[PDB]
Amino acid sequence: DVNKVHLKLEGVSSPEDIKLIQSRLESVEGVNNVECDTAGQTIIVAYDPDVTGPRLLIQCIQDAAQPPKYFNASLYSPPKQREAERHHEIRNYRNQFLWSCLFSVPVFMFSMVLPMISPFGDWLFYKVCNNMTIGMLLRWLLCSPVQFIIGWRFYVGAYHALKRGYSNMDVLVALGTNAAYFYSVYIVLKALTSESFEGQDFFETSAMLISFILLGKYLEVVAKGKTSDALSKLTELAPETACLLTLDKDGNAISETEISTQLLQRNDVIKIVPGEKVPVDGVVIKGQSHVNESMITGEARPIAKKPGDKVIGGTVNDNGCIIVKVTHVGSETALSQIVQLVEAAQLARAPVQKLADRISRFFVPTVVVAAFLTWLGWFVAGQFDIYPREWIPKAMDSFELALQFGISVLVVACPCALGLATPTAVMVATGKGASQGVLIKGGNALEKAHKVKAIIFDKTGTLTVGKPSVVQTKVFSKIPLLELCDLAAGAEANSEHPLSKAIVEYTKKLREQYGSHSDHIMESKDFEVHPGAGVSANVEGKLVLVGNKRLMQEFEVPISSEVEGHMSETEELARTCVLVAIDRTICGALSVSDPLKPEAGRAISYLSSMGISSIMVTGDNWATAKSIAKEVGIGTVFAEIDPVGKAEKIKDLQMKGLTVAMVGDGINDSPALAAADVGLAIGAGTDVAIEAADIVLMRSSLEDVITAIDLSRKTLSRIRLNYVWALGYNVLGMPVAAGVLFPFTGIRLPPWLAGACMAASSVSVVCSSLLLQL
Ligand SMILES: [Mg+2]
Repeated sequence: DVNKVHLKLEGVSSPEDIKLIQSRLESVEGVNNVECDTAGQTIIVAYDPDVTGPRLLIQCIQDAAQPPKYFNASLYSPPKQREAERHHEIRNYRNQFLWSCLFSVPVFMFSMVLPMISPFGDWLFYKVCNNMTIGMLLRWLLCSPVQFIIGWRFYVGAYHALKRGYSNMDVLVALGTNAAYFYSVYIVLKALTSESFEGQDFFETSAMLISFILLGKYLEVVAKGKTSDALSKLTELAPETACLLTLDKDGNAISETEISTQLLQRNDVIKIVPGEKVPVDGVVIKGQSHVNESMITGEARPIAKKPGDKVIGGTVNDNGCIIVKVTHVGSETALSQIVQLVEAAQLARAPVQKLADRISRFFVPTVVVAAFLTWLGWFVAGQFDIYPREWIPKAMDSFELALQFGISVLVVACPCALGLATPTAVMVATGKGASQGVLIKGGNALEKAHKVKAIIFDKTGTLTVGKPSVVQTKVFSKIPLLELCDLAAGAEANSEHPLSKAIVEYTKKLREQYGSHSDHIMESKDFEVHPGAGVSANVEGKLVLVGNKRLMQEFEVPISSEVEGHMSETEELARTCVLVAIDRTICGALSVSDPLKPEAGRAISYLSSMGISSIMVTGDNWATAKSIAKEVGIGTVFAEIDPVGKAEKIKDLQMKGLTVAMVGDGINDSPALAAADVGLAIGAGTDVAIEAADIVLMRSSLEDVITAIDLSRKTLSRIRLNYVWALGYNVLGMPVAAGVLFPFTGIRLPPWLAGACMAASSVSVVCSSLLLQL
């Protein structure tokens, strides 16, 4: 913005308006450079960042607004265009595969079914000049579009492997169509020239290979996962407008209008009405209010801000309008750092080299050498005349038979199920995971999650807490349990702290635990709110004392044994983990804190059983992090870690190998969630964490992590087996294609049971969805 702006005119289609805008901009001094892109109806304005402001430029643009349109100038790009791009890709691949089927299925049918079928089987035998048949010509004409027109991708892939020294899936593995087609053309031409030549064409294999490879590409695009990602959520987290605050106070006149935050500059002021999301980072001039800092800290404790403190863009205040002088804006904001980390992580994942490409790299030389060896062997055997002469078919020589047995190896040795292996395991894995409640967006997660050795958990909503709540209550004030809850609710009647509200819901839970919520309470008078001490309030004229020993002494309440037993670590000194909550008399207290685990302990134990270690990287107090690490069992723990520090930890672990996986809950985790090998998000968390991860967990459960890892392990199994079965019949029929059978048996090669092993291979590439991981 302040550095360079792409002012795209809206509703402008004539160069005269652009020229008027150019003249108006040149009439204003301060812009370093004006790039005049006449073609495109857009203009680039570059100038020194952190001076003046785009508001003057926008006003100058708006001064030229004339009918029939309104001349708006701001950077227009099509947002969430990757969804439409994914639809375009899906339509393109589906229609191309459908066209390949429309040309291949007739070839296969006319080749294999009609010859055996009832009277319409001699229609594709009616001879032409010499021994050219109607069937051969029709198969040629139908298959020719498939080999060439739809094969442009394959030929350009082969030409892209010109001298680079590699054999991808678009090399002879898929170009065996090129050999089969040319051999079939040779057969047809010779039948046109020869007089008996009882032979058959191989047009089936080319069309079938093209169809299966296009199906593999289509299914790969389908199983690639949900449409990339969406960094737009990070920007949506920032406010779109801000209240300009040149209002009354000394050198500030009246302003209250809402101006775009992107248009705000340094040395500006925003007040943020209570209950508003702060636009940009700043330093407060005056004002006391609590903010829900979660972009950096990640927790939900209301941080109190007094005059002279700072503020982080994205949070919401609740205790009044807090005027703030604007600090660093734009690319220097903390949210900007988070965003930049996100796209740096996104444009750093090199796509995994498909095992199909590796095989084809180490399979084409094998096939070519094998075919050449068969050709040489039969050529030698014919030139030295070992095998009987009558073995050769009519009108053929030894060299022709050698060529036949050589090209047979090339035709049979065609993967034709290699591209169908990974897609038709990833799809089934994703479906079964969605059934189990583990939605896995992207197959890349499927292949990279099996080798995960380290996992990194987060604390403020990932492993421990859904929302703060009370645990481990004991009788206090030497009063009945129901009337304990009576005191609790009576004290809560005037306090509205988030911990106090959690006490309200937990008291309601106790009430319904005693059969049902018994009636209601009396109002608490004298809501003094003693600083430091806590809530002191006359409940029906009786003073409840939710607060520490100072509040005990201000009402002259004694001290007892447990008073020094239940805080610090979590349950060591000050009688309640995060609060005090004694009420009027002393007999005990409660244990308001964050929840511990619904299952997390056994999940971590099972993860350690499989060898995957766990590391905790939180952004909370050291004491709580140590407490949780001791409780659940995580050894390594890091506290007060910003998202940048999380990314650095991921980078260090990755540099030590041991492909990592982060389980995230909120804004704090997103940089590491994108920077890890695979991202895990808790469904109960916020939208940005759901978006930034690769394996979102539908139901909030740590056991979903082990389900995902187990699913990835079982899909890395049943995929090497899929590759084995895809190599399978082809590599086992390579000897049959070569000819080692004709010396022993009488059959040379069944024309139908030569290409009709790819169907068996395709059926053998089938996966069952029975996980049962417990
Ligand atoms: Mg958290």
